[PDB]
Amino acid sequence: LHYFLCDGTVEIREVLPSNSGRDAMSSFLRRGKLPKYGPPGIYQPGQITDRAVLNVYGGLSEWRADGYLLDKYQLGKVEQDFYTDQDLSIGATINVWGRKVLLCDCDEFTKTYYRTKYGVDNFTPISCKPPHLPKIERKYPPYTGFGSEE
Amino acid sequence: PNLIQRKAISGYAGFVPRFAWVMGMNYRDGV
Amino acid sequence: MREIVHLQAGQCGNQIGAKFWEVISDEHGIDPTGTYHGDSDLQLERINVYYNEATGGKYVPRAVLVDLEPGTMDSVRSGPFGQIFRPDNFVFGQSGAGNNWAKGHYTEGAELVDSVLDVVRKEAESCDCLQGFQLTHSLGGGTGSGMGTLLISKIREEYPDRIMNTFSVVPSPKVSDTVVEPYNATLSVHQLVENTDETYCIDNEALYDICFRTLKLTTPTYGDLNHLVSATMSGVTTCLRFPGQLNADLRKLAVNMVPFPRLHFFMPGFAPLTSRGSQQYRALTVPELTQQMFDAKNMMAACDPRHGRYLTVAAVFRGRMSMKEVDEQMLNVQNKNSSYFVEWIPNNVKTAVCDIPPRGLKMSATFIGNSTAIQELFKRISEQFTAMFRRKAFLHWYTGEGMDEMEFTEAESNMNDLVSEYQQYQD
Amino acid sequence: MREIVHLQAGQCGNQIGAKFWEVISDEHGIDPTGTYHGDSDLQLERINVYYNEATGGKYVPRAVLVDLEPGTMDSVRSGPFGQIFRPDNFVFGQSGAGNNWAKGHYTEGAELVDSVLDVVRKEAESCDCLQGFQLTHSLGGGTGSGMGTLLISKIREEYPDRIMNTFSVVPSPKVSDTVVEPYNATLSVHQLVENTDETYCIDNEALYDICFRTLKLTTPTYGDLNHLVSATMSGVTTCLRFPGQLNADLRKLAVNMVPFPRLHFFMPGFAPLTSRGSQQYRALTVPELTQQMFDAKNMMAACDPRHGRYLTVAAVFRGRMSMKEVDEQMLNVQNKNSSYFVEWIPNNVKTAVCDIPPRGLKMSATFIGNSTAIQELFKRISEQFTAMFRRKAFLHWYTGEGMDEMEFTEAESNMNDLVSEYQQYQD
Amino acid sequence: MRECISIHVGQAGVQIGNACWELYCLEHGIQPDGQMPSDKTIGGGDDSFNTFFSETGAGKHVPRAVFVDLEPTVVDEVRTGTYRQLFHPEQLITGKEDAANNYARGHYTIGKEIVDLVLDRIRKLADLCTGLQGFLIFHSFGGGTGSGFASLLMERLSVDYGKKSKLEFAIYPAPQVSTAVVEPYNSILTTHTTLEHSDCAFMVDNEAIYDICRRNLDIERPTYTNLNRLIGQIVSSITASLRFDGALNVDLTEFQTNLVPYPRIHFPLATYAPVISAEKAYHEQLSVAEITNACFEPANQMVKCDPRHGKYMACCMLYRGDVVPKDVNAAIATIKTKRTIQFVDWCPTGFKVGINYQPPTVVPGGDLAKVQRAVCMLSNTTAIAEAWARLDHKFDLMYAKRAFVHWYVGEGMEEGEFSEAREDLAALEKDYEEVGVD
Ligand SMILES: Nc1nc2c(ncn2[C@@H]2O[C@H](COP(=O)(O)OP(=O)(O)OP(=O)(O)O)[C@@H](O)[C@H]2O)c(=O)[nH]1
Ligand SMILES: Nc1nc2c(ncn2[C@@H]2O[C@H](COP(=O)(O)OP(=O)(O)OP(=O)(O)O)[C@@H](O)[C@H]2O)c(=O)[nH]1
Ligand SMILES: Nc1nc2c(ncn2[C@@H]2O[C@H](COP(=O)(O)OP(=O)(O)OP(=O)(O)O)[C@@H](O)[C@H]2O)c(=O)[nH]1
Repeated sequence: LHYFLCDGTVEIREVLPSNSGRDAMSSFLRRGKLPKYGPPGIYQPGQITDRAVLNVYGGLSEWRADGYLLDKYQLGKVEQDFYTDQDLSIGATINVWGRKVLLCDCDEFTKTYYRTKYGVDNFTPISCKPPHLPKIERKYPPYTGFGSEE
Repeated sequence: PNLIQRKAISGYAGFVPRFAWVMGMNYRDGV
Repeated sequence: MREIVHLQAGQCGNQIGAKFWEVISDEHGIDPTGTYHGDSDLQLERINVYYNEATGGKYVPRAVLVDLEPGTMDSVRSGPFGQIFRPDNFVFGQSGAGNNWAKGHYTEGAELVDSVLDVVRKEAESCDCLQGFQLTHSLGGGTGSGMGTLLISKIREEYPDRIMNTFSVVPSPKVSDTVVEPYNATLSVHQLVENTDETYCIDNEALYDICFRTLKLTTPTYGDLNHLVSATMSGVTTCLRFPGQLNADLRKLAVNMVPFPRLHFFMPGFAPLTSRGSQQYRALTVPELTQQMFDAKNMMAACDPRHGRYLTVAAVFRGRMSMKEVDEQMLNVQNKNSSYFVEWIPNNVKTAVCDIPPRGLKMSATFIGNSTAIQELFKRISEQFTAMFRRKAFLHWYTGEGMDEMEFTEAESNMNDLVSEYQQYQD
Repeated sequence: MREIVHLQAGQCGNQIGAKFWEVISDEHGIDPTGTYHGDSDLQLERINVYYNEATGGKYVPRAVLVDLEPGTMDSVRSGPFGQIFRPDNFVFGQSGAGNNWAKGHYTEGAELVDSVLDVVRKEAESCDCLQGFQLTHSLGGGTGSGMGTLLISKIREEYPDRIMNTFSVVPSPKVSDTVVEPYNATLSVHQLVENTDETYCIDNEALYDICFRTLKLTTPTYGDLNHLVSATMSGVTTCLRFPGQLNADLRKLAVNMVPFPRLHFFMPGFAPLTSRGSQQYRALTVPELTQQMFDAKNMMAACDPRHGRYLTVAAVFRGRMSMKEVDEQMLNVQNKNSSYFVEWIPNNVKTAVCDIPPRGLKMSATFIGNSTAIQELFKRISEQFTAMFRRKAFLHWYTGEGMDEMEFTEAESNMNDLVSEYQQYQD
Repeated sequence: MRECISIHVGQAGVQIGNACWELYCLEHGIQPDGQMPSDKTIGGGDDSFNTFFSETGAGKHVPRAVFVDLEPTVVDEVRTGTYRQLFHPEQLITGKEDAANNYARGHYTIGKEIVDLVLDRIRKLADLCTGLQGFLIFHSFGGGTGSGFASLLMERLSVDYGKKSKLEFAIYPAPQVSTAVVEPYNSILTTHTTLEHSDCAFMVDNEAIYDICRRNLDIERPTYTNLNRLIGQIVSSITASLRFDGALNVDLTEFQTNLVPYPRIHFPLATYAPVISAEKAYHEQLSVAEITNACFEPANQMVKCDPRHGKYMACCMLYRGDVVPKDVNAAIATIKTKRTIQFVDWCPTGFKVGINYQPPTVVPGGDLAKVQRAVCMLSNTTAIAEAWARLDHKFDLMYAKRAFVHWYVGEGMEEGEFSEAREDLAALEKDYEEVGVD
């Protein structure tokens, strides 16, 4: 994951290896924002904005790209919480547009970043790859010793 | 030294001293 | 049963299918992953008009995407629903179009028609019986016009018995960005008028005006405009999916819509466009709907039919309405403008009522129109064609391809015939 | 009981078998050490058809491994399952091949045929009643064709009443690596047509395409490439070992496949081949199996039979199916391409359905084809053989070994005889 | 099993061998003492060395080779080197008198009393070995002692043993450089004698080897060490099939059976594509395509021949390292599609590929690069006749003025043999265009 401190946005790419049987496309995600929960009900686009203008006196004539009389109350703001920098710690639950995922390692600066941010210091790696099993060993046939033992 | 004197950018048209005497090797080692 | 296979072509067709499909998936409540979340049995009874089944409750879209520049597809694939899109469905090319129609119609199309035809016939055999096909592209978009003209010409002979629904956006009247766009459009419309049966006409300044007029939000994204027109495409298709006594088949709509073969170019109309305070300042009633329905400002297709007259009009109403309000609304509007219709045919309103409201709004609708307001559109392009063909500007490319000025001669001759064709019937 | 004893010949069959038996081992669930882990009774029931039991729960594979080079044989004994192969069954020579057909057919074979005949008849007496034998080798293989031609001849008179199953790989048409391979192939096929009853034709180029098409993993291993083909003959052998309402004997099959004696060259065909995400992007249904089952891209053996026509076709179906879907699929394909079959024989389809799916997948099938597509193969070698004979290049070796051009005369003349005969029957 | 015996005549061919066991002991990790570390590879002598060395019950790796020389100076010097304890003393067959650059003196005056001893050496090596695929001969044409002495021994090993292979490796005479004017004399004397007995004679030229050094290896002042290192790598590559395995394994018997068209001519060309410097490999990448382009580039062969003045007959490439057939068969397919490439229409296929998984190793104190994918390119073409064409017009001049004849006729020779070689040579060219003419 790649969270950006200039826009408060995140990005996701893939580390698929050789012979993975998967495409070469890297960025599995946009560079946009991640809603705090699963697929949000589409808020009838046509009002999904930030600012609120009140009336246009522009269409009367043509001087500029019409007049923008703003408001003072800013109603209709629907609540869209987003995955910000607060919930960042090794081991967590995150739903990435429908992806219930976990957290196990951080890169290099997050260590310094996290100590500065609140106070946290305990950062330990956590295994996310599957455990491995050995190939045991070999044995040898029973012997009657008919001749030299070796 | 500046950037690299130990090896100086093979094809190095400018001369070096020690162009005679001990020779018979590659570029970097003699330099 | 009768289903539909979708085609997305051109880099706006790449724009549109992305927004068009996600609205549908959001409409039926499928997560981006693909695990359908069962909440409505009525959306659980007609998914196979558009979608086939995959294992694990996955609905595979029956759409084939074609382009040339991978970064478009990589963006398309890496979007909210690219995972519901098939890499099987991703056919593309190794070259840059140069946004040249001749390249996309003869040069790189030659070795890519084989792949798409195999892909579509594999998908055609995947499904049982079709209403037809629809294509999202642009008439002024060089790759979209390039393949689309080829594809629509091809899909005719294998299946001359289905719907050749077409969805093309009319380029910007004041500035075409692409300077050879008028050359591209004139070539395509020659084949378009011959190959198509129905045509959707869309313009972005009208959308830009809609963005100014009712959206009132200064700076939207182009995808926001894509949502607006995808809602139009949803509404016309909600007819087929949803129950309620309304006749949905495009043939049913088309035969009621077109009196003479040359009529393929039709204009849309949508349902309440609402601004910041007016969501809770509105009493959603069929009169004020019907008022806002027949607003020249509420129009979004090309330009005001105030200049001309109305040949055929068809509106579909979505929500909990009744036969009587829609009836009297015509009885209202018919007397409101009796003269603005043609004396050739009276009773020109074609009404269908969908009882299934959209998700989030109750009383909605859609309108499809065929008025005498297309003349200026190809009249506008006529001066452009005559002027640049007056001194054959930017022509050395297409000759190097192997094209000739003679093709341009019959192309304009056909379009000029459509000018009289439209002019003579109404005037 | 009716059983089969295998022969591992040529240094390719050395890789062919090594993957082939481990595919047998894991499907039945025996550990590399050889101690079977009792999991399925039916595989426990029908394991004797190929294996014998020794002391301690260990199934001995009933085959003979033959070579001249110790190291390749060293690689396989050091392989994960070399322990399940017998040092008794490892026969070889003290000499190097030179990749020479004549040396292994008259010089090197002479002192090795005696021992290998002893081992097989010892193995033949070990079992009760064989259906026949199957052989993995190559027609263009230096010593494999050298050893194979000798052994197939000798096994003819001793048991002229059994199945002389032969499995050979055709070299790459673009390049044969070995340049005297056309001599090696032509020498072998002269005796192959005389002695054999069944032959599988395999080419790595189409196999190389398959990796580019569905495997989509860029860099494979030839063992993985063996893994591809190892599934093929395993499928036809599953019919023998598995229960279910389908007839198993190759004689049940071969007579269904061979209208005239000279028909021994047959092509394999496999069922669903799946790519990166298509595992979870595929709704496993008999129709979509059937279409992919009949795909020229799914063809892997030699080349496209699009150029020719279909004499006999047979697909064996492995999994939980029913007689009706396969029936309608046969009816579907019959109506689709009726002219592409031969009017000589209608209803040229032979189908068997195995109710026991593979380990890991449920819906599966295997196809054997005898179409009119082998013509291009032996015309290719026809000009290859003539041109190098037009000036007898690379000939001093075989005269030194004792070979003469008169041998080459009838080998091509009989080859020319097969040219017209395959041509005449179809054309 | 799989083993051979290697032979080195003339002090020219001895330093070139010394490097190869220096080289061969490096990838095998042979300590200069003669034994491994506490790791267990000793036994009855059956391991990676069993094809190369003889590490018998004594535990000392004994190379399966005989060095034969006529002047003790150099062989004494290497006998005082670092691995002298490894080498068998009287396998280092030395001499007290030279051949005076004379073909006949080394062939007649001294070779008779020395061949019996080396015949005793080969039989006592013949009995111990089992597979004995053939022999490895390093020699030279312009050899003061390599020329004459190798000629007689090759004749004797041919008559008693005519069922196994004989691999001849020699430095070809420099076309425009001659350190001796009698070099054309003994050289053609070798050729006419060896045409009907030698199995596979492969050549190389030092000038182009040096040309490579300051072209891509970027060494304007190399030494023999590097040239000996380069050729030692070449023989290492061809012998890599013997040591390791690969996707397919090929043997010298395949090489002989699949390279030579017809009797007499058995003289292909060798080439190694990834001849690059360390830093060049450091910030660049190697793949089958460019090295295939590299190995087929006309300036990369060690023979001063332009293939566009000839036509291609055979090509044998030994891909050693990490590779897949996919790009390989695709790349060579593009090579077949190439128009400038000129094979004879007689051979539609001419490509002998050998795949070996083992990555080629660097040598300590060496100058090579860090190679993962490598190839030795063995090819034979018709652009070779100009070499003997250069030799004859060189030779026909001195013969008419019969220079230095008093030297050879003084020690007991005559002219008829010198007469034989010229039409024996003239036979060689006329064959070359006859096979050259399609
Ligand atoms: N994706 C995208 N397309 C746009 C946008 N605005 C306009 N378009 C138009 O969509 C048209 C059709 O796309 P394509 O048919 O794929 O275009 P093309 O053949 O690849 O080449 P050009 O049209 O010259 O770019 C283009 O001509 C653009 O003018 C936008 O904001 N985003
Ligand atoms: N084992 C193996 N054989 C291969 C492979 N690729 C191609 N082959 C061919 O398969 C053929 C059959 O091998 P054999 O019949 O055992 O060969 P041989 O008689 O020992 O002599 P050669 O064919 O010269 O090797 C060989 O000639 C190869 O050309 C591969 O990857 N592995
Ligand atoms: N093989 C080999 N040749 C070399 C070397 N250095 C120089 N040469 C060339 O090889 C030739 C050696 O040939 P000869 O001089 O006839 O060697 P010889 O027959 O063993 O007897 P001498 O004359 O005593 O050396 C010289 O003419 C050099 O041009 C080297 O290290 N190895």
